[PDB]
Amino acid sequence: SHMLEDPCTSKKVRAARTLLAKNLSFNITEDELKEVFEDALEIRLVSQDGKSKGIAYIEFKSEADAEKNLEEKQGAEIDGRSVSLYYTGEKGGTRG
Repeated sequence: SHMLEDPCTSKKVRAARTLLAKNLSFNITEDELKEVFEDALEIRLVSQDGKSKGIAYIEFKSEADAEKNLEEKQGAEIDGRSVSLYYTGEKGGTRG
């Protein structure tokens, strides 16, 4: 419990190396997201209550990875639409 410095439970620190991909398409998929980032641990998908909406989660190995990729690409113009990058280490907010 002593640790050196991390009185936040390391809960909101994991989302720092992860970001949400948006503006995707009904054709793109984790593959295109994994092919666009090619620098994260893995990407997740996200649609409506039950219908592809074009959203996907993305967790990199570190904030610099999710950030360098989210910025180095940001959109990457794919499926006729650039995949939007929505971080989640200090921006999103959903009391849950």
